Amino acid sequence: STRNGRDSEAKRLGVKRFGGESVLAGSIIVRQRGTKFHAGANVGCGRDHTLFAKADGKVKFEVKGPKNRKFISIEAE
Amino acid sequence: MLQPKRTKFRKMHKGRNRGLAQGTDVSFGSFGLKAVGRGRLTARQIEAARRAMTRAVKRQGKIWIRVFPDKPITEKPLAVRMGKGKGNVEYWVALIQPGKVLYEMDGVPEELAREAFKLAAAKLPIKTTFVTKTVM
Amino acid sequence: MFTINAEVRKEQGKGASRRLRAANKFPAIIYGGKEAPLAIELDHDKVMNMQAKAEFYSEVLTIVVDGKEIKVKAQDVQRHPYKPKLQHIDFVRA
Amino acid sequence: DKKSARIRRATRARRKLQELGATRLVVHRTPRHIYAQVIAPNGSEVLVAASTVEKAIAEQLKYTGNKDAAAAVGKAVAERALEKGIKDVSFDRSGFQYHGRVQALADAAREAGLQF
Amino acid sequence: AKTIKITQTRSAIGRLPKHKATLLGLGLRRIGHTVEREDTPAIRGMINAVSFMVKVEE
RNA sequence: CCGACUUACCAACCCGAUGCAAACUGCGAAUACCGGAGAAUGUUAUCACGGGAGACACACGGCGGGUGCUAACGUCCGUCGUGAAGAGGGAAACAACCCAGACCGCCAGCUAAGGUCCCAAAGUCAUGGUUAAGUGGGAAACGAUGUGGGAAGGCCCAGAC
RNA sequence: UCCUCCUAAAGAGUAACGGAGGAGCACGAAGGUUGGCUAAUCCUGGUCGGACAUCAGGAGGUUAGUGCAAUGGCAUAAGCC
RNA sequence: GCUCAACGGAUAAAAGGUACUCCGGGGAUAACAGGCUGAUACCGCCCAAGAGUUCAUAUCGACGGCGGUGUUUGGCACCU
RNA sequence: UGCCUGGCGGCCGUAGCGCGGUGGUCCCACCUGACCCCAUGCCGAACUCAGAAGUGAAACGCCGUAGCGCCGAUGGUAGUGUGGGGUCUCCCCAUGCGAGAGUAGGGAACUGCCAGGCA
Ligand SMILES: [Mg+2]
Ligand SMILES: [Mg+2]
Ligand SMILES: [Mg+2]
Ligand SMILES: [Mg+2]
Ligand SMILES: [Mg+2]
Ligand SMILES: [Mg+2]
Ligand SMILES: [Mg+2]
Ligand SMILES: [Mg+2]
Ligand SMILES: [Mg+2]
Ligand SMILES: [Mg+2]
Ligand SMILES: [Mg+2]
Ligand SMILES: [Mg+2]
Ligand SMILES: [Mg+2]
Ligand SMILES: [Mg+2]
Ligand SMILES: [Mg+2]
Ligand SMILES: [Mg+2]
Ligand SMILES: [Mg+2]
Ligand SMILES: [Mg+2]
Ligand SMILES: [Mg+2]
Ligand SMILES: [Mg+2]
Repeated sequence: STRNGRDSEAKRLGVKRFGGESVLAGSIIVRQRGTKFHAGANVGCGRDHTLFAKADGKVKFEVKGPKNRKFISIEAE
Repeated sequence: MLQPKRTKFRKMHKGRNRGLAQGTDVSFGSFGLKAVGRGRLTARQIEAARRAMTRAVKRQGKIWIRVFPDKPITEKPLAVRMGKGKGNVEYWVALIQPGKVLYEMDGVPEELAREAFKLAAAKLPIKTTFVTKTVM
Repeated sequence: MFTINAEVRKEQGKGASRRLRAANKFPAIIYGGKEAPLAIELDHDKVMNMQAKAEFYSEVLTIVVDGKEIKVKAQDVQRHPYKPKLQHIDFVRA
Repeated sequence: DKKSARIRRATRARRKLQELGATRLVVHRTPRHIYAQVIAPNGSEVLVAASTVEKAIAEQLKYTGNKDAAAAVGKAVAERALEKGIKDVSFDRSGFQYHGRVQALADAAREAGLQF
Repeated sequence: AKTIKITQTRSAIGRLPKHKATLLGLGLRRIGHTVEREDTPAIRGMINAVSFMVKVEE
């Protein structure tokens, strides 16, 4: 009772371009909080761990790695 | 009266009670009191139904209680309007689904347990039945 | 010693098994590793009574499917949550 | 493990050259021999490899596994690589400190036309 | 190849917005309306989606 | 003094078994959403720019919930439907529930929900069972040789109740 | 007014005087880069020294750590020199 | 250069009494009564530890459970 | 062409842990010495240099082993989209999707490009 009723604005995170979509260079793919999806081929990683395209093509999600970590990669097709 | 000590969160959502129970077998003991209905069964109806059957078997035999409340149920006071915060916790209930084996006991002849479990089933809101250990 | 008659199941699923269990029959399967599993249907009242014997879970039973006899052992069982009934019996090809 | 620490010492440097897509010249060093091979950006197939275990290199060398022997194989890998048209490589380290035999392995190869 | 006849037997008053578009895809307009469509794994997927309003004399 | 004998005791960590969790997850659907291709259907149903508005008091019902007492024709959200702004038939009467969306006329026919003994249109219809209570045509724990069906069990013509 | 989790119904968003906690800063290194390193907690042995200081081996493995609340993350360390 | 923190910030600059009161509106919103609900209250029942010298049910009845009426204190704000 | 050893990957526990055995011609590891290039918030222990006396003990690779880790059916169960129904704070019917846990079982990897030794 009382001493509550506070919350913050939703940050609108999540995947913006799902698999198989054609992106242009520099377009945000996922907005993250940690690094849930790591940077694969032809994608970057901003200071918020935002994954952005680096050369236009089709997005592709992968599970490469000894630790089974999700990698987002782009094929220039 | 059964009640958790040092629980993570003081007040809990109401939630719903759908499905069939998990502990449907007599494992620790030999004869059990299996629930047939549905509905929350509080912490005083457990002790009131326990004394009734640790006394109908004198004091001999083992008795197992296979439920625990761990669910705080609040209650708004009297003459208080609605809103202005969730009410304070008053008692603890254990959600029961049809199939839960509530009590079981061992070390007694069957006809003594079948009567002791009858004097405990009269203190419980939900319907109950007498079930016996099976080979599986 | 118990010999139980059974028949193969024409259709399988959820609505095709609750349809059986409303006709006093319940499904069961026989699997033995090196052979294809055999899903069968069999009566309820004739096997719920016979399971009351403690020996049902210790000896090598016999199932008569399409004339031939299969020697099996009761591996597992599923019971109704609050009724003296059955839902499934797992038979291993002993 | 004295080798698992080294293999995880060079992982960050190794995995950047996979991301850059640049041909790398990995180096392996032992208390007796020293190897050096050129590995394509693919990372699964090699192009040029020179080492101190070959009879055509160790036969005119006093002792394999010292600075002047490293300069003998650093010269070799640079001639083979330039012969097939590879000129722009990057130097891997494999966890060895760039101070001793590896430095002379890199310095000699650098002096023979290789660019890194 | 072989055409298929679909007739609507129920109203589309309170149906979900997805079942109102499926009728538009099939081309049915009112109760008792009959249309002759081409048989196809995509057309037969329309019928299954609204297989409580339409009745097919295949 | 060391502990030297002891204790009808409490008891952490682990081991086997049994449960619970919106703020637990070594698992994990159905749907929903995003993108690509392809038929068919729809008077472009889509988007962009411009002229004119109204509206920002919503209600009930189904499903997922928070609050409440899993109380309210209570209150706050998500999605669908209806009323608002929709007449007609049904639920006796009954904005919201079920069927169904009225351009006009006809002393023409077929149906939906719901019904066919009279009020009041249509089966005092056909075959087989159940109920003796006016149950049908309000309500629980619990109690009982009411009655139909089913699988077994015990004793019994060396004679059972 | 701002931040974090749940309610929020597995894309985004989503209310109540619903359930729980925080902020109005810090840092000239606590930033850049290069080189190097791996924790908690238990066992044994040991001088003061004890259940817990420091030392040596073993298990364990990130159950530690992150300037500050919570969530996501982190070994190629985003943790420690 | 602003706890313009009432934090999209009415002024650089601001508290109260009115039962002596007044105007425009609202059953969009309270007091009375009605309405829906029945937490609470009143009435009844179920199991029976026990009291009753013996003896649970002559009379009461613990720890618990299930309902009825719409008589109380309330909840909601549908009518005025 | 086969066997063994070294480097770099694909692949990620059916691939890892434990237990037993086995390998030194070459490769590898331990190893000798340290004034020197270089380093210890002390210590050549680690890093580094100069080499070969010795060993395969430790480590590593290889072979066997299920004692763990791990993978995992078929059948049934739960849940759920759409449409109906009930004595509708919970369920049933038609139809489509269909887990989790568990059972039978599988299992101590597979593979590519180079460079050495041996046959
Ligand atoms: Mg407004
Ligand atoms: Mg509003
Ligand atoms: Mg609203
Ligand atoms: Mg309302
Ligand atoms: Mg109407
Ligand atoms: Mg009427
Ligand atoms: Mg019209
Ligand atoms: Mg008539
Ligand atoms: Mg009546
Ligand atoms: Mg969301
Ligand atoms: Mg959603
Ligand atoms: Mg920092
Ligand atoms: Mg670094
Ligand atoms: Mg840093
Ligand atoms: Mg404001
Ligand atoms: Mg203002
Ligand atoms: Mg006066
Ligand atoms: Mg006035
Ligand atoms: Mg009003
Ligand atoms: Mg209102």
